[PDB]
Amino acid sequence: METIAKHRHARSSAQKVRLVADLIRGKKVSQALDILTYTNKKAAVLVKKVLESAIANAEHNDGADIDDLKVTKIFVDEGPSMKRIMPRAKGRADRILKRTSHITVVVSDR
Amino acid sequence: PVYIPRPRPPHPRL
Amino acid sequence: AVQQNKPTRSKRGMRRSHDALTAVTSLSVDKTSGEKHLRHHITADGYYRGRKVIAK
Amino acid sequence: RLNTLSPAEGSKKAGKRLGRGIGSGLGKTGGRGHKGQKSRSGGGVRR
Amino acid sequence: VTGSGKKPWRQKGTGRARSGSIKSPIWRSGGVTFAARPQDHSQKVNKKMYRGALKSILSELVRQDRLIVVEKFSVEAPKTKLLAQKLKDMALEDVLIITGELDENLFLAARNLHKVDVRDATGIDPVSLIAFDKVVMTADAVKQVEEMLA
Amino acid sequence: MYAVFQSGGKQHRVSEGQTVRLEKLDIATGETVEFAEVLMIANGEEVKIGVPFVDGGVIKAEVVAHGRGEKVKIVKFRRRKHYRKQQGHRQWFTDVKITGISA
Amino acid sequence: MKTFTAKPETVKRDWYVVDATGKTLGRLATELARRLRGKHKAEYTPHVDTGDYIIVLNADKVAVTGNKRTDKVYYHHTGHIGGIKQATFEEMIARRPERVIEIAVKGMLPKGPLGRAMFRKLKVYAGNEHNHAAQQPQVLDI
Amino acid sequence: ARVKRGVIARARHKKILKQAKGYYGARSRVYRVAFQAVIKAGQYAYRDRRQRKRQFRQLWIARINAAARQNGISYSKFINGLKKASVEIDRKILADIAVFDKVAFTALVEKAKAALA
RNA sequence: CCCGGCGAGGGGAGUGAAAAAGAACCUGAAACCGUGUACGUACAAGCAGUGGGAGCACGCUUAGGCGUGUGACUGCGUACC
RNA sequence: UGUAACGGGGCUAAACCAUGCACCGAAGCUGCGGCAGCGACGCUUAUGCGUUGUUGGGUAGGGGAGCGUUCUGUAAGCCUGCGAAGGUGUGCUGUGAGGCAUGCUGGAGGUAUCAGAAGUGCGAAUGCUGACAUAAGUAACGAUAAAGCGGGUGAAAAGCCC
Ligand SMILES: [Mg+2]
Ligand SMILES: [Mg+2]
Ligand SMILES: [Mg+2]
Ligand SMILES: [Mg+2]
Ligand SMILES: [Mg+2]
Ligand SMILES: [Mg+2]
Ligand SMILES: [Mg+2]
Ligand SMILES: [Mg+2]
Ligand SMILES: [Mg+2]
Ligand SMILES: [Mg+2]
Ligand SMILES: [Mg+2]
Ligand SMILES: [Mg+2]
Ligand SMILES: [Mg+2]
Ligand SMILES: [Mg+2]
Ligand SMILES: [Mg+2]
Ligand SMILES: [Mg+2]
Ligand SMILES: [Mg+2]
Ligand SMILES: [Mg+2]
Ligand SMILES: [Mg+2]
Ligand SMILES: [Mg+2]
Ligand SMILES: [Mg+2]
Ligand SMILES: [Mg+2]
Ligand SMILES: [Mg+2]
Ligand SMILES: [Mg+2]
Ligand SMILES: [Mg+2]
Ligand SMILES: [Mg+2]
Ligand SMILES: [Mg+2]
Ligand SMILES: [Mg+2]
Ligand SMILES: [Mg+2]
Ligand SMILES: [Mg+2]
Repeated sequence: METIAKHRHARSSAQKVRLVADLIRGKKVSQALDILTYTNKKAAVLVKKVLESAIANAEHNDGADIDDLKVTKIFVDEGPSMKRIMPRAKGRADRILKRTSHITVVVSDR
Repeated sequence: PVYIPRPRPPHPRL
Repeated sequence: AVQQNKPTRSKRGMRRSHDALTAVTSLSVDKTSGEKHLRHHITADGYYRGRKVIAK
Repeated sequence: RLNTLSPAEGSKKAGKRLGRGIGSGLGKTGGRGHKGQKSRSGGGVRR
Repeated sequence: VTGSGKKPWRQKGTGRARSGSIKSPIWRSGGVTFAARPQDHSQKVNKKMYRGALKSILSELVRQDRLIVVEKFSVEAPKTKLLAQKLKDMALEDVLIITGELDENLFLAARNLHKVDVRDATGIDPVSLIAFDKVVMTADAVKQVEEMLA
Repeated sequence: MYAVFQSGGKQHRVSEGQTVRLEKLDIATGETVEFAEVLMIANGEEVKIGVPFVDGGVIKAEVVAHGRGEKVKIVKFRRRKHYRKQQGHRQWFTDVKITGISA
Repeated sequence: MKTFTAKPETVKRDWYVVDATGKTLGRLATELARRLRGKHKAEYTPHVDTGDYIIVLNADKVAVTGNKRTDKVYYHHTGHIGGIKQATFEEMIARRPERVIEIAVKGMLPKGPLGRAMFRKLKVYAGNEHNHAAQQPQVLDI
Repeated sequence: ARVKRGVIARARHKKILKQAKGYYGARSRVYRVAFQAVIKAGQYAYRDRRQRKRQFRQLWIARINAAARQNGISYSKFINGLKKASVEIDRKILADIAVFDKVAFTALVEKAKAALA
C-alpha cells in the first residue's frame, strides 16, 4: 500500500530539499535511510525525519514489515515564502524571501 | 519605496 | 552585466543538470561491531577497523 | 403581453461606442485620426 | 475621493511611470473616470401620444378578449377570502379591477391578493393594463375611461 | 483495376468497391450516380488509356453521405496597420461508394 | 487521397560504380547529385533519402575544361582571424583528389540533415579498386 | 450597472490558450505570447493553403519527370505528347500512376511519343 | 494512538453531509514550481510556427483505417503595439 | 573580419547572338463547391427566387449589421440539493463575436423570450494593486581584535554554560 508522510512549511528551500530528495527515489527504505544518514545536507536531515515518519505510519496504521518497503513517490513542493525585508546600500530595500517547502514521502509495500 | 534615488549624471555629450 | 531576455526553464534545468548530488557508493561494515560507517571513518560507537578507540 | 413588444425597425439607432476593438471599426483613436489638436481630450477650436 | 494632491513622485528621474495624483482613475482605489450621478430617467410623452397608446392597448385588450367589462363589482365586507371566492367563481387568476368609485371594503379585500390590483378609472396605466391578464372594468369605470380618453 | 474520372474540377484514380470524397454533387442522399467522364481504365495488363473521355467507359457510384469538413479558420492580419479579420470555413463534400467500374 | 510518400524503412537503395576518368567535373557531379538525391526514381520524396549508394573511381582523373585545372581555386576559412587558406584544383588533386568530387557533389546537394545523409551515400575513391565488392555495385555510366 | 469582466476575460483567454497548445514555453503558457502565436499560426496556415497546392504540384511534376526519364522521354516532351494526344489526366493522377502502376505509365509514355512523332 | 525535540508537521482514529470544509479553513482560476506516464531529443544552426510527414504510443469497429499524444526528415517562414 | 562584383555548386556551354518548338511558373485566368454586396427584368412584397450580370485588398475614415457581460420589466413564471452560479475538460455547431449538450469539481442560486439601461469587452498607456518568475542557489553574510581544547547541558554545540 502507499503510506504518506508530509512535512508542510519546511523551513528550507524546495530547490535544496528536492536536490537531496532525488537521491532516495525508488530505493528500498533501508539503503535510503542510510544514504540520508550519511548525506551532509540540512535537507537530508529533513527528508530523513519525514521518511522515518512515513515508516512509522506504515507500520502502525497501515500494517508492518519495514523490509518490504520502498520510497516510490517523493516530491518537494514550494510553500508559502515569507516576505521579509533586507536593507541594502543607499536607502534601497530588497525583499529577502524566507522560503519554505512541502516535503512529501510515500512508502509502498510495493 | 518613498525615497527615489537620483540618477547618476549622464556622460557630457556636448 | 545583466540579461537581455530572461532565461527559460529549459536552460535552467540544463544548467542544473550537473548540480545533482551523488550518494556515497557503499558503506563499510566494521569487523567487530558489524555496524555501518563511512570508509576510513570510525563507527557511530567509536570502533575503527574493529578497535573501540573512543568509548566516550 | 409585456414581453411581446418591440419598437419599429429604425427607431433605435443603438449608439456608437469608441475604442472597443478593431472589428468594431472605430477603435484606437475612435474615429478622430492621429496626432493633432482635434485628437486631444477637450481638443477642438472655438467657433 | 478622499485624498491629497501630492505628486506621488517626480516627473523625471525615477524609473516609475508618470503620475500626478493618487486619485487617478487608473490607480487602485482611485476615482471613477466618468462617475455616475443621481440623474432623472423621466421621459416626455405627448398627451396625444399617451392617450393614443392607451386607446390602442384598450382596443387590443378588447380584441384579445382580456377586458372583462361588468356592472358594479364589489364585496360586501373586507374579507380577502370573500374576494378570492368571487374571483374563483368568476374564473380569474391575475386581474386588474377598475371601479369608477373604489370602496375601502373591496380595496382592503384586494390589498393582500398579489395577483389582483384594484384601482380607479382615474388611475389606470398601461404597464398595469398589459401586466395583468384579465382586466375587469365596471360599467361606470368604462364611462369614465371613455370620457377621459375620448 | 481502376478508372480515372473527374468530379469537382479535379480527377480521381479510383478502384472498384471503395469510397471517394468528391466535391458536393447535387444528387440525393443515397441515390445512384454515374460518371461518363472516365479518362483511363486499368484492368491489369490491358490498360485502356482512353483519349479524353473513354468512349464506352462509365463509372457507377453510390452517394454515401453529404457533410462538411472540419473547420478551417482563415485569419487575415496586417501588422502595424490596425487590421485583422477572421472567418471559419467548412467546405461541403460528398461521399460516393464506387459500385463497379463498367469498362 | 493522400499522394504517395516513400518510407526510408522500405525504400530500396542500390550500389553503382562510376569511373571518373576524363569526365567533366561539373556534369559528372550533377549526375551524381541527381542519383544521390533520388530524383531518378518515380518514388522521389523530397523529405526522404531515396537515392543510391554510388562509388566513384579514379577520382584523380576527372577533367576540367578551360584553364580550370590551374585556376579553379578552392577557398576555405578555418575560423582564426588570418585563416583564409586557398588551394587550386591542381593542388587539390595532388593532395586530396577525392575532395574535389566530394566538394562538388556536396555543394550541388541540398543542405541540412537530409542533404548530409544523401552525401553520406557517396563513396568517392581516388584509385581504381574499391573494397565494396561485398555489395555487388552495378556499373553505372553518367 | 457595474460589470466585473472576470469570467468573460477568462473565457476569451482560454479560447486562445487552447489553440496555442503544443507551442514552446511561454508561447503556450502565456496569453500575451500565445496570442501572437495563434495569429501568426493563422497567417501561416492561410499562406500554406496555397503553398500546399504549389508544393504538391511541383512534387507531382518531379515524379512525372522521373518516371518519364526512366521511360526514355523528358517531362516537357511527355506533357506535350499528352497534350497532342488530347489526354486529360492531370499531374496528380499521372504521378500516382507513375508510382504505382508502372506498366500503365509505360503505355502513357508510348501514346505520348506516338503523338509527338 | 503512532513518528517526531514530553517539537513543527504528519499518518491513523473520531465529529461532521462533506476535514483536499482542520482554523494558513466556501468556491479555488492563471502565472510560477514539481512527480509519473507516451513520444521526441546528445552532427545539429536562426520569431520556434505552418504545409507535408515517417516512426512510435494509445482507443474503436473491422480493416476502412480512423481518433488522440508526439513529430524524425522536409518546403516556406526576420514577433506584437 | 573571409572566398566575397555567377546566390552557391559548378559550366567552355550550364556564356553571348538569332530563329523555333515545348515545359515550369502567381493568391492572375479557367474548373468545381460555398458565402456575401449591388444592379436589371418577372412572379410578387424589404421575396424566395426564374435568374442574369457584376462586385468582394484596404489604413485614416464614413456606412450597415451583429455577439457577449451586469442590472430592470416579463418573473410569486421557468431550471435547480435527482445538484444552481463559478471551475475544469470533451463533443457538436455558427462566417465571426459565440452558442449548445455533457463528464469531473463545485454545494445555492440561475433565469427564458422580447423589450430597457450601461461602470458593456484590455495586450500594450516607463498603466495601478496583488501574486509570482529571471538572473541564482549567484553576490553577500557588514571592519583582516583571532582562536584551540576538555568538560556540562541538550534532539542537536564552532558559536550557549564552566
Ligand atoms: Mg517589493
Ligand atoms: Mg550549478
Ligand atoms: Mg472623424
Ligand atoms: Mg497615438
Ligand atoms: Mg501628423
Ligand atoms: Mg487631425
Ligand atoms: Mg501643492
Ligand atoms: Mg473609489
Ligand atoms: Mg403633464
Ligand atoms: Mg533553401
Ligand atoms: Mg454586480
Ligand atoms: Mg499547461
Ligand atoms: Mg496556383
Ligand atoms: Mg479550501
Ligand atoms: Mg454554504
Ligand atoms: Mg493551477
Ligand atoms: Mg559533418
Ligand atoms: Mg542524431
Ligand atoms: Mg537559416
Ligand atoms: Mg462558383
Ligand atoms: Mg434592381
Ligand atoms: Mg478582388
Ligand atoms: Mg473590403
Ligand atoms: Mg477605419
Ligand atoms: Mg470599462
Ligand atoms: Mg492595443
Ligand atoms: Mg554568474
Ligand atoms: Mg562566483
Ligand atoms: Mg566577515
Ligand atoms: Mg565566534
